[PDB]
Amino acid sequence: RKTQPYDVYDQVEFDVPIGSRGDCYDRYLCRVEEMRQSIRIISQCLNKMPPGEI
Amino acid sequence: VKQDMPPVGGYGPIDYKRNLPRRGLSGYSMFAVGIGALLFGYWSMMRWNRERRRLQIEDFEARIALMP
Repeated sequence: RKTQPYDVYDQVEFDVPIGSRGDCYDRYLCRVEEMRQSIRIISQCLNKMPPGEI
Repeated sequence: VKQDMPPVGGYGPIDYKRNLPRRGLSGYSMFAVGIGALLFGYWSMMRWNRERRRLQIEDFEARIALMP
C-alpha cells in the first residue's frame, strides 16, 4: 500500500507497524495495530465520500 | 435532485488509542496490606489457641480425677 499504491490509498493517513523480533507475540501486536489503522482508514473514508458515480 | 448516500457535512472522529487504565494498587501497598491482614490473623490465632489449650488442660484434669 505504501510502495505501490494501486488505488486512492495515497490520500488516507495511517501507518503500518513494523515487527521487531522473529516471534508471534510481536506479530500479534502488529495484527492488532493493523486492525486499528484500518479503523482510522474507515473513519477517513467516511469523511471523504464523493457523490460521483456508480 | 439526486439521492445518493453522502456524509452529511462531515462526521465525528473515532479514537485509535490503546486506552488502558492500569489501575489497582502498587507493589508496596498491596504487599503491606496483605502482610498486615496476615499478621492480624496470626495474633487472633495465637490468642484462640492458647485459650483453647487452657480448656483442653481442664479436660485432662477431668480424666485424671475420674480415673481410679
